[PDB]
Amino acid sequence: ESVKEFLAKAKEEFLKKWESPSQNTAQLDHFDRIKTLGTGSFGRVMLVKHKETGNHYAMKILDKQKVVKLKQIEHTLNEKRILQAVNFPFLVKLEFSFKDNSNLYMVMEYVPGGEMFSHLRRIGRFSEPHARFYAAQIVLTFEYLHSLDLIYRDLKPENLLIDQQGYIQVTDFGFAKRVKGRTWTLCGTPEYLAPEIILSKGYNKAVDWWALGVLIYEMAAGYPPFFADQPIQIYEKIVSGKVRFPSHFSSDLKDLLRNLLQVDLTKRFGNLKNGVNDIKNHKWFATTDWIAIYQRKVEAPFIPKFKGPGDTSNFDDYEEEEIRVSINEKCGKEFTEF
Ligand SMILES: NC(=O)c1ccc(C(=O)O)cc1
Repeated sequence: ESVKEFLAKAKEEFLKKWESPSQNTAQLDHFDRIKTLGTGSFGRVMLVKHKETGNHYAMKILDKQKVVKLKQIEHTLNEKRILQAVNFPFLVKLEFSFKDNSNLYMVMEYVPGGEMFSHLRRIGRFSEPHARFYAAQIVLTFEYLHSLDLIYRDLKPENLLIDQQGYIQVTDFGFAKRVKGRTWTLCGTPEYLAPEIILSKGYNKAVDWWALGVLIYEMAAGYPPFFADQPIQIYEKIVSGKVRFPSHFSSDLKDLLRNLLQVDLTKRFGNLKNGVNDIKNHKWFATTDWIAIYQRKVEAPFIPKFKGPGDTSNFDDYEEEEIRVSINEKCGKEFTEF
């Protein structure tokens, strides 16, 4: 009942913000630009500093014309409407949002420890306790999101940032969607796609639990389970129903992963009658105190090394490009609700 009442309140609070979203809560000239932290085909993330408060933020800047051309309109509206409505310890917080003639802006908390991916690749692989600490945070986060009828759809090591306490913050809601039944869009990253996405089926929240299986495997092995040189080869391995486990994996880990990496979505852990509890009660998680993780009372496996809230040393170097704002409004109609 404690969990039921927690999730009921969580849904109430989400729905109030979902139905009446915040809009236009800052503007670009309130910020100084510091450094580009990441870049893609239609957007970038920039470390910025608020000129009045001195606080640092990660500002995601999306070019409206490129969002339209790459068919990401609905996805970008999803991302902002969801982010302004959610609240969970392991989700990066949206602090402000706004738009101008050229761009959409989501001003997020800055997480200076960098991507889990960087740390994983530095050290090679995580021990099972270390992987389990991060995995438990994802389990709770998906329990939260799924209870709100949200599917995340972009789990991968690059999207898990490590905070100043060594805990995970999930970023990038670009593929997240409120889905009460099924959905159909081809999205994600190849190594993490569930078979039913590859096969163009109407799919549901079970794809997130598949992706958790991939993530746990990659954390504990150092490489993902369906690895191959080209996407088509990855996809063939994903749909095959076969996975090879390193001998160093524990039997408990292998058993959990066989149940998460279950090709038949109707037999996949997280999607059975007991829902998330088949995962939370699995022997691989027997040492996990779920409440203590939620309350951030567990000592983390490591604290990232950084000098302060403005340190960018855990992120990498990109060409610094202009944030140009056209004299004419672009795509105003498409982004009216942002
Ligand atoms: N909230 C952040 O600190 C944050 C940092 C980097 C990125 C990226 O490179 O996409 C995203 C978010």
